[PDB]
Amino acid sequence: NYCNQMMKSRNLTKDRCKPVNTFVHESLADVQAVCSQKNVACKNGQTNCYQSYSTMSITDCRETGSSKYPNCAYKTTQANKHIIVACEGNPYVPVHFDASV
Amino acid sequence: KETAAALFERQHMDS
Repeated sequence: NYCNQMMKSRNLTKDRCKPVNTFVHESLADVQAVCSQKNVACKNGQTNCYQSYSTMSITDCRETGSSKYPNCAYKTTQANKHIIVACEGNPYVPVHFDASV
Repeated sequence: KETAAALFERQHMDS
């Protein structure tokens, strides 16, 4: 199970079961590039979010209804969608995954 | 004390 393996390997099941998380099957440089693409509002009202012009191969990991810490368990859903990330700093880089659309 | 950028990569990147 991809999500069980990746959520564990990436520390997302050690301190708590992260209920939902998205993985992006693209290069880091192509995700960092989104920070100079379409400027959009974030869910929180801040305007440091950026939407990719293109769709990207992504995987959504979501905890099952019965899952509980420490035995975290996930269902995997594939999608090809535009990403929205919050960007910050110098260099101006992704710091949060806001949504897929 | 990962930076936010480093945490984003660890949490979301799968090249």
